[PDB]
Amino acid sequence: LQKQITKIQNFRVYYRDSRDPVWKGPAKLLWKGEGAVVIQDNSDIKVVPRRKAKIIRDYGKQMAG
Amino acid sequence: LQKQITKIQNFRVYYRDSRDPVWKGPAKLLWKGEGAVVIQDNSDIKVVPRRKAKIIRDYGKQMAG
Amino acid sequence: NFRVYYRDSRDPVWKGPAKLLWKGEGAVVIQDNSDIKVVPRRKAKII
Amino acid sequence: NFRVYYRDSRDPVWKGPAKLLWKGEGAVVIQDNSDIKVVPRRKAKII
Amino acid sequence: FLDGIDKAQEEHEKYHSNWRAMASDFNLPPVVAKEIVASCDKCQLKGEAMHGQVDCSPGIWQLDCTHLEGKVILVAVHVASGYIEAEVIPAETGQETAYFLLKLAGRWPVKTVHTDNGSNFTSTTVKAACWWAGIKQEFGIPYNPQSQGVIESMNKELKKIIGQVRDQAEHLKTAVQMAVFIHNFKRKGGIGGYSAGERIVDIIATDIQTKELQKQITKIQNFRVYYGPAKLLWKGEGAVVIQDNSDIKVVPRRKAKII
Amino acid sequence: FLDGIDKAQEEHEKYHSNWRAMASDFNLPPVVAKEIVASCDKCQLKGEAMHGQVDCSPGIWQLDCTHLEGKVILVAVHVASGYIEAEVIPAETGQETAYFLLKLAGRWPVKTVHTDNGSNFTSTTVKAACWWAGIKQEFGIPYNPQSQGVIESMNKELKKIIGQVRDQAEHLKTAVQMAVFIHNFKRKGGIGGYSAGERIVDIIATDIQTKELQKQITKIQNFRVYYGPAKLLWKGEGAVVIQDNSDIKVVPRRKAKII
Amino acid sequence: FLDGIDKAQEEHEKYHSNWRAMASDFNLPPVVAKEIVASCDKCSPGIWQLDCTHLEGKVILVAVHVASGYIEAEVIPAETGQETAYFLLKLAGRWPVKTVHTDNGSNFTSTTVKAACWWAGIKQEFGVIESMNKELKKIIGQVRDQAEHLKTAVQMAVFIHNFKRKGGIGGYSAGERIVDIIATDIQTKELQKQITKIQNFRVYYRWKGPAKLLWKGEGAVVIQDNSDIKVVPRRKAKIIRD
Amino acid sequence: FLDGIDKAQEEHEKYHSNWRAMASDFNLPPVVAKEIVASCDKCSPGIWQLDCTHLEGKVILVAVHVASGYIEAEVIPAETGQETAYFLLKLAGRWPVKTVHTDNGSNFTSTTVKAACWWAGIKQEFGVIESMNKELKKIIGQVRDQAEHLKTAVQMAVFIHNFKRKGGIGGYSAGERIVDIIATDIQTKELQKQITKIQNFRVYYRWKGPAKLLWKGEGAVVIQDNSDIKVVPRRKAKIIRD
DNA sequence: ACTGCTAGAGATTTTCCCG
DNA sequence: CGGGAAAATCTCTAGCA
DNA sequence: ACTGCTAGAGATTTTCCCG
DNA sequence: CGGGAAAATCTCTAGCA
Ligand SMILES: Nc1c(C(=O)NCc2ccc(F)cc2F)c(=O)n(O)c2ncc(CCCCCO)cc12
Ligand SMILES: Nc1c(C(=O)NCc2ccc(F)cc2F)c(=O)n(O)c2ncc(CCCCCO)cc12
Ligand SMILES: [Mg+2]
Ligand SMILES: [Mg+2]
Ligand SMILES: [Mg+2]
Ligand SMILES: [Mg+2]
Ligand SMILES: [Zn+2]
Ligand SMILES: [Zn+2]
Ligand SMILES: [Zn+2]
Ligand SMILES: [Zn+2]
Repeated sequence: LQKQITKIQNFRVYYRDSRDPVWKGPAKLLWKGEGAVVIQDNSDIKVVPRRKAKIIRDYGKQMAG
Repeated sequence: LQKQITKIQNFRVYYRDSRDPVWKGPAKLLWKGEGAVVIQDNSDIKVVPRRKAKIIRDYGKQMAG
Repeated sequence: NFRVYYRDSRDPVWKGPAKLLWKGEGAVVIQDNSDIKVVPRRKAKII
Repeated sequence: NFRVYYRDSRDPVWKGPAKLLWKGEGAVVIQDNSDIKVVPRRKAKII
Repeated sequence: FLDGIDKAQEEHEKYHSNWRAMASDFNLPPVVAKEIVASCDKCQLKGEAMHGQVDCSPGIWQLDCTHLEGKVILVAVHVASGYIEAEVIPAETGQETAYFLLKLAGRWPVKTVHTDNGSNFTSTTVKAACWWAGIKQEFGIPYNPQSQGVIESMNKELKKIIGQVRDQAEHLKTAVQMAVFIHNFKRKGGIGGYSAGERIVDIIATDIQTKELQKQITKIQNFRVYYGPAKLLWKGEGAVVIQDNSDIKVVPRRKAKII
Repeated sequence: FLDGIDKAQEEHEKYHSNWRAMASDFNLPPVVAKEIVASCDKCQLKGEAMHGQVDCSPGIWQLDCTHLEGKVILVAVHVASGYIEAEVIPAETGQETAYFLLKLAGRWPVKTVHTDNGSNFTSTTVKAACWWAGIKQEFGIPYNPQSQGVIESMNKELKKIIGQVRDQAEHLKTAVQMAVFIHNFKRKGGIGGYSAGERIVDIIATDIQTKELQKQITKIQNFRVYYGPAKLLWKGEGAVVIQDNSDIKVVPRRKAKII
Repeated sequence: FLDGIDKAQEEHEKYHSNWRAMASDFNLPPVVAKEIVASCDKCSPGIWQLDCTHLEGKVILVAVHVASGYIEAEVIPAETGQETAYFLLKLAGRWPVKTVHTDNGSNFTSTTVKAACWWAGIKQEFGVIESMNKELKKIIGQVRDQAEHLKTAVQMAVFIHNFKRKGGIGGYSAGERIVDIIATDIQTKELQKQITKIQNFRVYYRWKGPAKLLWKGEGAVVIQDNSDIKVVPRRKAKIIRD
Repeated sequence: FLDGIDKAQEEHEKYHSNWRAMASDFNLPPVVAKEIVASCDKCSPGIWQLDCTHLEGKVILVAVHVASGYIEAEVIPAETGQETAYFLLKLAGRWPVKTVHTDNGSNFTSTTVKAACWWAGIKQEFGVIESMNKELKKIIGQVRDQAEHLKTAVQMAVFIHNFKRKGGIGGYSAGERIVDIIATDIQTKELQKQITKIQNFRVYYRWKGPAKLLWKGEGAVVIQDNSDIKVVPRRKAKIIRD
């Protein structure tokens, strides 16, 4: 199980706040549901709506991660 | 003479830098020539072109100055 | 409760005031004389 | 020495390259085929 | 002071002066001046200074018809990625839009379509086509082009790319397909350093993989939480995310217990 | 690597891909990719991302003709203050513009006039009128409205104010004069908390007073400086401002001596 | 600050200078100097004058700022009420006019002029206009040939009389005189607003009885009590409203 | 990191797993796992297939992604070269096609198709298309009545065959299969770019002789020497180009 | 060799004012 | 010294053909 | 009940790389 | 540790009818 927890924690999330029109940095996807996404940015837990998060597995992961 | 030095140092100058499109705060007009204006903002001496400085004697000086 | 002035559709003239039915992040929905309209918040002043 | 591409007058098509005669803060003056033009720096790429 | 308010109203009904002028000419405090201005119907002429944020879910596209060289190009864009499809249609009518939308639904997994209130997209043909394909339609506010801020932007980009390859193709449709090729597979940038097509492939693959992993985890990790019994989502070394009756909250390890 | 550059050029001549795509598909460093892109004539399509700064001297005005309700309103604005004059003219011809400009030169001390390249302002009549009044003409770049960024802005404001008092006047010229009144004397704000008219009066009075004081001081304070013999401007408790052959510099007390 | 107040009031008791002089001499806040002036018992810029003048068969409106001599002329097609109201509204928008002193003519008492005066907040009344009118006609006669029509000639004469005829005491042109007078008026208005704002306050210092507030600096408070101006530290006096 | 390399290479010598498995098992950088795989001697997604099909008198182009089964059909007015080149350019813009394996027809060998293939960088060749074509015609025959024309019927059949017919091993539809295969291809391409970038380097460690660079982390450097993978601290090995 | 700006609306930071 | 209130400052958009 | 955005160009900040 | 080079990030404008 912990393997899949760590797997789903490998993806990256780019999000935006409610009045912040610039795309925030690549967070760490902790949980992804039907309408919201729980992420951790700079060791701060946030809950961003599904309609404000691009979830990519950056395939420039062949050097780090 | 020092009276007139202090007098010309009472006026206020609002200026702008070369790539800074917001009006800087009220400086202290130290010298005003034909093409340039020497001011002192936050105890830093600057030389701004004449075409970038509004020189007003703020008549809200009836409380301070 | 509230008042909302809006600029609806290619009409530079503003209009109002109108009741504020629901204010959402990005646009509001208001009711002006039994007319339910949706207006982006860039075109609506809320008091 | 330099090269300048510009968008002159209500013509969305760009043109160039053209020699850079004098670059001033706000706009440049350039020489394209013996034509001396003035162009705002928002409409001119300088290489 | 009260005579101040009276004279200030009697003057604003004539001049319509802003709150600073009434606060300076009648010695009113800024609160009363703003209250005087905000009660006049004619002096309310500028809305908010903000911008919204369009829907950028991994299953919503934006369509729009642009005009180039006297022809009509129907352009759709995957919002979350920027992968665009385009096709020169003979007329900006409902049938062509419905056909192109059914094509796009066959190719990529579209779940929502966001268009302006153009007759092409507002028709019963695109509606029947959306009802058949399980597509949810989402029209923008009338006469608010910024609501389609993605696709219109792509329009610009698309046109620009045509302006670079227009002389490499005899007709126009060939040039439009070449511009789609260039914008999807030969122009990197964006968020992940990807091109458009690589980014959309990554978006969709990650959506599928994350859905599968989260489904499995939720199937296994079953812990009731107390902090009312909500559902546990993620607990790591200093925080706990709970889901309390359709309201996701985040609490510290304190003020929370797990069963 | 060199084969990389060759293939990258052979591909960019077809696709016209940005520097990131060529740096990613052919393992080029960003410098060589940018050098490849910057050498293509078709891939140079977006200029700088900046904005200039219009002339805001205390002796330069900006004129422009706007259209409202089918009539022509000639509007001038003092750039350094925002005090606007406006007049409904019967036709957007040279004679009316020259007449209004001679009026404005009679009223306020204008020394420069900055207009667009409208025929009204480009004519020989406004030129003779400017030559008679000692006014220096300064046309903006053709088809660059932002170069008159002040007056056009005022246009908006002026029109808005008319939209508030248009029903308080029968004709239009009366409403335009009322809007000028409201914008000059009943709408405070700006830099010094002034209205427009108070701010222009302050600007001009301060210009005159500062010119007089600086003239007197320069007449009295005569100190040659050494740091080549320049002229001394101001020396206070840690700095010295010198004027070396039409080049104003600022030095510390060190590296400077006064005679 | 404390060294300046007694010096300034002693200087006024000596030879009764004006408050601007005291402010510019001892670096006093203008409110304190105004109060010192008002401490001795022994111790206008918006008065425009309009008129109509006939010349070459056309009528010109002439508006003279009485206190400065700055002039404003305009050729109007007919000596009616509508054109007079229009010109007066223009003049009210341009310069801070507060009172118009006309000549009880047939047009300056019309209902349209009265409306335009009630709108701009201009009071109406009913001999400097004659000399200035004769001077303006002299300048028109001088500079007529340099223009074709009459409107341009009148505007050129106005330009000459406003910015090219220096006289008086200091040799300042009419334009510099009017901008200086209006700057002085703005200074007076701002000082009056400050006084009116600070007037309805009250202070209790060191305790002591009531006192009227004069100036509230950073940590110092200048008050007046029994026609005597004092200064106190802030936390030693509490202020209230009234 | 040091604990994982020996474990992974011993596991490969045990039963020769793949490099993705080693990377996901011991948290190794994919380059190191690729090298470990290449350390044993004993140890495609862009191949599209086009064809033309006649139905109801109209011709449809069918393009099948061989490795996945994802289909793309389009009713074209005439089986000519121009329309084939247009459809192929569309397909090249949409999906990352790198090779097209046609049937040596009269249109797929035209000069216009050859030009469109040389532009998009598509190689040309000259049996899964038959079964997929029969399946697509079956679905068209099924869903024909739900549309009026034939274009809409063909597009609906494509939709059904791409996102509503799940089979195979894991029950994934054709669309999910093709997006997964293309994601795997992108991963392989990025890993190949990384290897090609790191390949022309050289390192000198602890001294010692030449060695090929494998990974350059923060303060650790993973190198290879004499078919043996080692790790060193950064300041103990200097890198150069070649 | 010449040039975006102005005002209001709301969010955010800094000052004031006693307790 | 320190919490609210209030003033001041920062951000930003519409419209200026 | 819904919503500006994208890419490039140049300035500015942060990281890298030996010495 | 610390100066340049280089990569990364911030700012911002045109155009999308
Ligand atoms: N007006 C349209 C625009 C447009 O205005 N572009 C200017 C613009 C400005 C700013 C910005 F950010 C983007 C942006 F495009 C557009 O782009 N599209 O695709 C339209 N498609 C269809 C209709 C018909 C509407 C029918 C009447 C409504 O019921 C209009 C439009
Ligand atoms: N086009 C003109 C604009 C204008 O474009 N406004 C849009 C606009 C956009 C942005 C912005 F910041 C301001 C802004 F106004 C204008 O305002 N004025 O006064 C003009 N006056 C005269 C001519 C005739 C030119 C003759 C041909 C050139 O030789 C054109 C214009
Ligand atoms: Mg549209
Ligand atoms: Mg559009
Ligand atoms: Mg114009
Ligand atoms: Mg204009
Ligand atoms: Zn109002
Ligand atoms: Zn190019
Ligand atoms: Zn006295
Ligand atoms: Zn092996």
